[PDB]
Amino acid sequence: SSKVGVKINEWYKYIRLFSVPDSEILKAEVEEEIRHMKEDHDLLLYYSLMCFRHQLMLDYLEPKTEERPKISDLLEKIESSQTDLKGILEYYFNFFRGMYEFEQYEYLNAISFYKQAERKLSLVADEIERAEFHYKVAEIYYHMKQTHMSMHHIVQAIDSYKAHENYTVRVIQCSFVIGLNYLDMDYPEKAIPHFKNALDKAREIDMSRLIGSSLYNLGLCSFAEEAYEKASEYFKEGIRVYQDNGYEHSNRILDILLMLTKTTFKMRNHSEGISWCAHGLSLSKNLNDEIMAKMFEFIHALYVDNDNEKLNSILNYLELKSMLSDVEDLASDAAKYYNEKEDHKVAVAYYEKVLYARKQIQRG
Amino acid sequence: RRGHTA
Repeated sequence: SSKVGVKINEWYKYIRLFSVPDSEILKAEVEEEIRHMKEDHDLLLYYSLMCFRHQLMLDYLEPKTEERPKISDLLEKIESSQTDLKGILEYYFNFFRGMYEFEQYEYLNAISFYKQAERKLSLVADEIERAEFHYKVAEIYYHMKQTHMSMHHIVQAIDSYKAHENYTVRVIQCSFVIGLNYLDMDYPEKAIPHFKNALDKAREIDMSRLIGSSLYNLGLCSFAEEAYEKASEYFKEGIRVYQDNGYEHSNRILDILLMLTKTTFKMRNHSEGISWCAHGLSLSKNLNDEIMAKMFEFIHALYVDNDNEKLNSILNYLELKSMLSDVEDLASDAAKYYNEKEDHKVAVAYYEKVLYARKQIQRG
Repeated sequence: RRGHTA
């Protein structure tokens, strides 16, 4: 078993390097070795965990569109061997499960898993593997708008990654997290260099997904600066990048469509805003993303028919999904809309919701 | 909306 265990370690190394050809080679090698040794319950779980992690990489690089996804059968195979776990295998189990939960918008489960992984971090001698942990922990803290916690882990990650060679993908992703934390501190001019750096690296390694994401993150800065026409240009080109290189069905394209929709209404192009909102809504429904659909439903209910009962119900829903930053962003949109319309009694209510969300966020 | 963290 040490021989097969080394191979699975090698496999994981290539996954972290985003070298799909090597990962597939190692995957096929491991499966050949398994078919002969075939006598080790832990080695098999490590195998199923790496299968899991490998698919996570593939789903990020090529999103697959009726059939039970490969990720679900692997997750089932992995959740049957939870008793008597120990050592680094236990760290992997909780870390990989945390990653999966994060991809399903199961934020509380994800922190729960990550925190269990954190306890065994002194078991992880590999500095690059610890960087993976810190990067992924920083990411979820950013999505929870735990800015200081997020920066605390992200700096640890990027130093490790920047100390090695060929972790370019993760270095871009760390630049995303750093920049986005500055944006959450109201420093869009501090965020832009990080995203411009990422965009340049994303173009050098010709990774369309990261190119489209850099343009989106830049569009978010212009939006914050109220440079709405420039934000709109960034959002459109990012959408085009995604749509032209096989990511037209990536759930994360919905973020760019959402912000373009908001942007179009901010420029008072009412009809175009509805058009974008409806396209984003339809795609959300076709990608079976309930959470994204709700956000498109909110913007439409805000700018089109002023359905405040529906706005309130959506804000409550996102809070139950532990997505307080979106509660804050969406309540802020409604507050500012009703303020401009001089419906100040309604604007007050949404400002109170913005204040409530910020307090929930600060409560940690 | 949250930025892209990939």
